[PDB]
Parts: sequence; C-alpha cells; structure tokens
Amino acid sequence: KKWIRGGTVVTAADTYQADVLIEGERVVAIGHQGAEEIDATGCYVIPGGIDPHTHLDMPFGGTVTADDFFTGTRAAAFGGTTSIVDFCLTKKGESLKSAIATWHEKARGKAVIDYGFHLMIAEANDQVLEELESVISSEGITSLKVFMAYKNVFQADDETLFKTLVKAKELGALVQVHAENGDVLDYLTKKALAEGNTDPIYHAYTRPPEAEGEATGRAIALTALAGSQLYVVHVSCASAVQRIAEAREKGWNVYGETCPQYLALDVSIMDQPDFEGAKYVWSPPLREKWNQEVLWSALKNGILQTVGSDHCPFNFRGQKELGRGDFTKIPNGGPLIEDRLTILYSEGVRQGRISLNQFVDISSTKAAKLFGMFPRKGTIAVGSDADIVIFDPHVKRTLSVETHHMNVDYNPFEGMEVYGEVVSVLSRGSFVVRDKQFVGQAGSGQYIKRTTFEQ
Ligand SMILES: [Mn+2]
Ligand SMILES: [Mn+2]
Repeated sequence: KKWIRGGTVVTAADTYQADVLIEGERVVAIGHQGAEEIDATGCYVIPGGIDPHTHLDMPFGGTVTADDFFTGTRAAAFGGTTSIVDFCLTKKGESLKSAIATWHEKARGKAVIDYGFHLMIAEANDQVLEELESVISSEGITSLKVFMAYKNVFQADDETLFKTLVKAKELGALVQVHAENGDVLDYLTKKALAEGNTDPIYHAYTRPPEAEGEATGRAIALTALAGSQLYVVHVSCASAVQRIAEAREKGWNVYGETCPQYLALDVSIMDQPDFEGAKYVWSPPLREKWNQEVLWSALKNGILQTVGSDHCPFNFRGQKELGRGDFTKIPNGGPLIEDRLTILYSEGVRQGRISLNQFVDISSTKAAKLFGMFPRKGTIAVGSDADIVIFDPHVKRTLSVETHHMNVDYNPFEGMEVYGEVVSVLSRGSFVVRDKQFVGQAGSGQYIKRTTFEQ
C-alpha cells in the first residue's frame, strides 16, 4: 500500500486536493482522513500519460531505431508517460499472427511500462479479413493502421481502405490512417531528385499540405460511406483539420491526433547550412508556423482530441547521415517520446492555450477511451491502475540532449525553455522513476488487451 498525500489531483474533469491510497496495482481510496508514504505537496498528481503513437525498435533498411522497447519505455517514463501503443507492421503475404508474435518478442522482457499494439493492414484479402476476427477477439488489438502514403512499400489503395472500414465497423475496430496522397508525393519526390534538389529541406517541399488534406478528406468520405469510425494520426496542417472539423459537424465518428513537433516546430528550422535539417525529417513534414495556431485552436475546442509523439528515433550521426546524398535516403522520424507531456503543459496550459483539465484529457484520458484501455488507464479513480505521475509545475528547465533519456544523439527541442518536471512515476503501483532516478526494471511492463470501439 502507498499513500500519496498533500498533492492536488488533476484529471480530465476534476481538480481537487486530497490523498490517494494505493493497494497492490490499483487506486483503492481517495479522500482525506500502515502504508508507504510519498509526499506530493505542491505538485500535481495526474494520470500517467498515454502515448498512442510509437515505433520502438522498428527496422528500416539495414539499420534500426535508436530506441528499443527498453530505452524507449524508460525514456517514456521519465517523460511522464506510463502506457504506449506501438505499431505492429505487417507484410503482404501477411500472416497477422506471425507479425504480432514478432512484436511481442520485441517487447517481452524489455518494456518498463505497459504497452499495447496497433495492427498495420497491408492488404485486405479474404485471408487477412478472416484472420482479423481472431486478432480483435483474442489478441486484444482493436485498432488497425492503413498507410495512404509510402508507395510500393506500405501504401494501401482505396479498396483495402474501404474494405477495412466496413470490417472494422462489423468487428468493433478503430481504423487509423497515415493520410498523405502516396502517388502525388512519389511523383514530386522523383522530380525533385531529377532536378538535383537533394537537400533535407526538399523532404518538406515534396509533400505539400494539400496532399495531406486530400488524403484526410478521402479517408473520411470512405468512413462515412462505410458508416465506420476513423482516427487520423499526426494531423499537421490546417487543410487536414478543416476536413476533420467538417466531418465532425455532421456527427460522423472521426477523431484526430497531433504531435508535439507540429505544435512547437516549423519548416523554417529545416533550412540550415550543413545537414542540420535532416534532424527534423519525418512524415508528415514540419509546416509553416501559422498552422500551429490552427492545431492549438482545434485541441482547445475539441476538434482534435489526442496528442501522440510518433517516436521513431535515428541518430543524426550514423543513421540520419545515410541521406547525405539525397533526402529520400534519410530515415524518417524523430526522438519525441520523452518531452510530449512537458511541452503540452508548458506551451499549452502555462500559455493559456488549454486548461489544466484538457491537458490531462489530451495526453492521457481520451486516448485511453478511443483505444479501449479505459477505465484501467487514463485517469485517477478507485478501481483504475495506479499509473500516476507526480508532476512539479514550478520547475523551469531547458530541453537538451545533455539531460534527456532517449538513446539518441540529439533532441529536436534542443535549448527550449520549458516549465514542469516529472518527479515520480508509478506503473501499476510500482515506482519506475522516483525523484528523477530510474528504479524500474526491464520486463516489468505488461501487454494490455484492448476492448472494442466505444464512442
Ligand atoms: Mn505516419
Ligand atoms: Mn507513425
């Protein structure tokens, strides 16, 4: 039993001062007036963050992401994130269960926090459609990802997208899409290389906002025609939110997600002398700064509901470096898993962009609800897992590769002044991080079976 006292509990809806009693792996009592004491005076007691978008230990050519399920979850913990949902990638001629078994082996005995899996659908043939019933019912995976981009690699066509959408409505699954028109980007990419435009900045220029807008709109119309439910991952521009906002007005089950990088960074940082811009190469690419306001406005008024990181790190030296000759050879992705919460609090709450309660809803609660992990995770209430973060809102610090915990040689926020510091982190009643010190253990984290889609 653990007794957190003196702190101010903050959830998606409430804000009060009281003690929370933990017994075993869960919260068993909350209130005022024989247990492990933990002082949380002057700090916020919030639900551990939930990052529904990660790519830990992901392969890419002959190299792999700098972080694996161990260093990745440890960094996630230090950042105040207690649960993650990683993307299990599949390959045509795909046996969904073999890919799934592959992912469990990646996490098994390494994760320090709880994790769930999303399942990529490369193609929707009779076989895949049949297997799908077992994955949703037995494997606890109720979210499927379809790529509308990355031609000749992962891209799926409208037939695959639509079939998946009706199947998901039938089985109670949530469909996620990476929305960028794969074909227009493929054409623009080759063209840029033919004209000798090989600098990292052309990565951004070869995939215009409208390409994300078009794809976002298409996926939504297909969702409507199928009467299903859709979740658009990493929305980066005004063009895409506009389409999402429109569908929401019509009462369609369409949800959206953003990431720290699109909220606090912009394309102008890609235009740098040497090969510096390669540090910010990820898809979708950073956009013009005006788009940040639109995203923040959408999060404030409920147009977008979640915030993930899309953590997919590669060192600048030794990995990002493969693309020196041309941007298409630069492995995509950034080290974003650790600073998601803090920038959300510092740039969002402290600057009056969103309320403290929304802060919790956007970084934990809503993701738990959309991906079937609630009320086990995503809140502080009797019966829920004791996944708690003791956050110090009065701390001022600078984000730096010098002090971060991700196993990568750089931080995309290098030098950014922020408010807020994660002090202690509990995962199912056990300390993973205590007083800024790591006390967890590899393999402590567990797989979470997710329930079917619920509005
Ligand atoms: Mn993506
Ligand atoms: Mn991703």
